[PDB]
Amino acid sequence: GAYKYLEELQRKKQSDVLRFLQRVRVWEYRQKNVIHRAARPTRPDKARRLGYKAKQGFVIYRVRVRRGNRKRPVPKGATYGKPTNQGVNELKYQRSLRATA
Amino acid sequence: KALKVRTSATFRLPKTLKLARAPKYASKAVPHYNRLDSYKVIEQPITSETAMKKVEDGNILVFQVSMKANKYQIKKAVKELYEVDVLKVNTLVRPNGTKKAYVRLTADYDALDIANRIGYI
Amino acid sequence: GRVIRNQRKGAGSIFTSHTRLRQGAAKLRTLDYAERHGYIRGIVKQIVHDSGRGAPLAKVVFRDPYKYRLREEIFIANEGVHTGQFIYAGKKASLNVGNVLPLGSVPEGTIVSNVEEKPGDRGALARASGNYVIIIGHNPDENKTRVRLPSGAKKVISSDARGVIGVIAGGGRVDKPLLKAGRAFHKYRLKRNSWPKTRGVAMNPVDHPHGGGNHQHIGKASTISRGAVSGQKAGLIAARRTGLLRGSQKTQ
Amino acid sequence: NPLTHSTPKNFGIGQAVQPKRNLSRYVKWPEYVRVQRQKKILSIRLKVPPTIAQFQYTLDRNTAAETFKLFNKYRPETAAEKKERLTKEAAAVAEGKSKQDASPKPYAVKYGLNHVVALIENKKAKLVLIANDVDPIELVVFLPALCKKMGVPYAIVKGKARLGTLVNQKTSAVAALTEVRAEDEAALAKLVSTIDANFADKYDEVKKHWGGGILGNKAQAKMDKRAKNSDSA
RNA sequence: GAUGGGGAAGCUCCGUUUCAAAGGCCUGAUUUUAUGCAGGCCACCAUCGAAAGGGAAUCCGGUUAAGAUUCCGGAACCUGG
RNA sequence: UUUACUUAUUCAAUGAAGCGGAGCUGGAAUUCAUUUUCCACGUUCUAGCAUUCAAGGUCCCAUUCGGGGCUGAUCCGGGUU
Repeated sequence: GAYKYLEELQRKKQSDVLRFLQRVRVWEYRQKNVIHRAARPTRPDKARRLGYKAKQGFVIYRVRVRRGNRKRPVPKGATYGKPTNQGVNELKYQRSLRATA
Repeated sequence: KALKVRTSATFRLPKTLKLARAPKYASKAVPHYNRLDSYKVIEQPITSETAMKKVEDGNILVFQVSMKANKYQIKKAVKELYEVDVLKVNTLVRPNGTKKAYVRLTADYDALDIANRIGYI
Repeated sequence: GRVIRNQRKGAGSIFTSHTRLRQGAAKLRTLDYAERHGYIRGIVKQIVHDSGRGAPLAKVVFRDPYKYRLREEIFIANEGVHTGQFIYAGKKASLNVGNVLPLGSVPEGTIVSNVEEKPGDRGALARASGNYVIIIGHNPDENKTRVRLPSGAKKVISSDARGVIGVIAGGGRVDKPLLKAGRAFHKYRLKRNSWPKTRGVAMNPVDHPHGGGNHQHIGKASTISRGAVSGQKAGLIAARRTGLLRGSQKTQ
Repeated sequence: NPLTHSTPKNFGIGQAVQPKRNLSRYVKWPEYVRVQRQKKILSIRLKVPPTIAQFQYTLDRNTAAETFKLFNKYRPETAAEKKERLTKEAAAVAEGKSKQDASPKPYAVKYGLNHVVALIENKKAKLVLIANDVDPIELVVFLPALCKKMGVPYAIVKGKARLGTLVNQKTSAVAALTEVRAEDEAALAKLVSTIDANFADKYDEVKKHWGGGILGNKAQAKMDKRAKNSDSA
């Protein structure tokens, strides 16, 4: 269980060690496909506690999702309902991004 | 300590080991017996007055035949069954969805002989 | 409140450009090694009427440096070129009408056309029938050059932006009256379907803002804002002034 | 000398086909290639911290070679040898009747990353080697800190694959010596002194050093022609 | 109008030559050689879309209760091999 | 309030061919101890023509049909720009 140390390191996110790696990895991921198979888990400690045991069977998929709010579709910003249901920009979508991904 | 020497300005996929099939089992039970054999090709002759008129002059057999058949199968089947030399074979699909074939034999053979030999007259 | 004519025009259903008879892209040759080091020649095979563009085209043919073949390009023909005149291109080309030099290499007072906005965009400015630019001085440090566009307004652009020497052909196209509706129709049916144009003041209030009334009149002010949205815009857009002018212009 | 005439080709921009050159410079490599090369380049360009860039400072091919001479003597077992030990113990459990004292004690390398940590925490580790790689650098980075803290020598060797090769897997990135046969014991001390001179005793200095901020060949040229030749020429 | 891709909770949307490692080609080896191998090559890049546009080649005479530039007689032509 | 670096971000190009640094070499050129620099560094009377790892020169196989290497086409960084 050297993983504990890793966990603590990850937990210090704003420190220059990690927000250095961040800036590399963020670039790296924004160059590949949106969904793609990761070869090996990036933060295996985290993976492990989510219930993953590195053997044949368990596959890791790196995926991105587009950020911020869900705009409602409704064409030329209309709605046709009573004033309460005229929201377009500010609505927010119940499930998290993690879910969509 | 050296590199490769690429002259064309682009990269391309390696024409790798195109490995052929070698499956641990057969796809189905056994090769399906001939779907369309000589008997399944030609079904029946045709006895209408027109047909007989053709037979007596033209040296022309007439047949109802299966739809999946074509002129090749027809010119095979006829030889295989009736021991003939066939010419030109001209087919239509009848109004009622049944393929009619007009099968002219070579001048060697007679139709009206092969007609009453097979049975119909 | 029906969606008005102008609003539909961007949707792109009927209004798209009619381009059966169009000859090809009126671009320059790709700015490569050869053209931006020394120079490179060609011959002009055809000069030809492109439909929906009063300026006649110029089909020129160079030898590709990097393979044995004849790759063809198609400039907008500059006035005074002839089939089988040579056309020299690039850095050390001569200042004769037809050639495509970088803007640093020309003097000032020089007339070019088809000039690129920036290096290697293959045609951009002065590409209309008759129009032309005038290079009116270098800015040799951070290699720009100051140029006179056919509107009147000025611009600062890279010296490495090529542009072809001379005016463009078909000048004084618009000098003739179009004369009868038919001719206008014929002109426009090879461009798109923005003709003829019904006046907004005629059509009913559902159709267009100006519309309706007992008399054919507007009623609200016609000059509308830059900040006004799609469908509000149906007048004189964000006009800094209006009505008939008086006096000499290019008002410096 | 014969009738074979000489005819040189003028490759003078305009006339003659400019023929095949080696354009290994220009060619359009696949996306993955681009990703890895620019990942490298980017890592070099950025201002990288103290705690990273303690890596890339590595053990050199001579002293390292001596290291691989030392360690490689202590490879652990394979299938043949494990089977041999199984046969031995099978023989000795019946007749000798010694409770787990048929074969000797093994003196081959102790390893495993977690294992290595667990050794370091009780000072049971006497020497520890570390590869520069491990793409999730999360794993290895904090070892230097344990080693310097727990009075253990740490050697940033090159190639996690090399470390693998001695320990008979594909990869490893960590191999440590606790026990050792009192025979090649002088060279051990010699290493300890050498290693500690290279990496260990400079750890505080490393704590102040900032690697990265290293411009490319053409950027460097631009810096030189422009920024240097203002006062000088 | 697919695939590459990129959107969208999604039904699906754009885009169709596009930030792709997108493919096949003729020749030699031969007498281990089946098609691999020592080579050269070439870059575009799916697919559907008009019984009025493009399109390889057929005409005469006769014949049936109803068929024919299609059957019988006679005379041709093109294509691939 | 300026203005600099560039690796993120952005826009553009194109079968991502000739980028930057450094040279031979020839001109301008001051030379002050032989440089300090700066320009060039293969084509403009003609609607032709330019391709077959290029001829040529050269070192090794073997010269028995020939074959490979260097250069011709200066180098280093391989940042496509």
